[PDB]
Amino acid sequence: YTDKYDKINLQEILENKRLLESYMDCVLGKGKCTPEGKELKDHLQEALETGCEKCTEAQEKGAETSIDYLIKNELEIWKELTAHFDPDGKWRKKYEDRAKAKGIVIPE
Repeated sequence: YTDKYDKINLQEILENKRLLESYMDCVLGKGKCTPEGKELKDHLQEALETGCEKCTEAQEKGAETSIDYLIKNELEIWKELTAHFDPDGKWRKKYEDRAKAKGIVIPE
């Protein structure tokens, strides 16, 4: 039911920036989405980058998941989150930590 845009979608959307545009109302405020869905996604996609990875269990599991598809497919989107949180690119090393300690294929 809420497999996309609405709610229980994280990775099924994160999988393609076009699908991001689908739950993008949740994240940025654009199209259509559900309030409860927005809350879960906001905290979680936050945990993905410079937000709070070590927050809740939902956020930590979610961070892992979202860090995975974003860095491995949707790199420009990542840069937008970067520009939103730390546009200085300071915590690139925490990104480094997050990605390469979990086993996300990034080059070093």
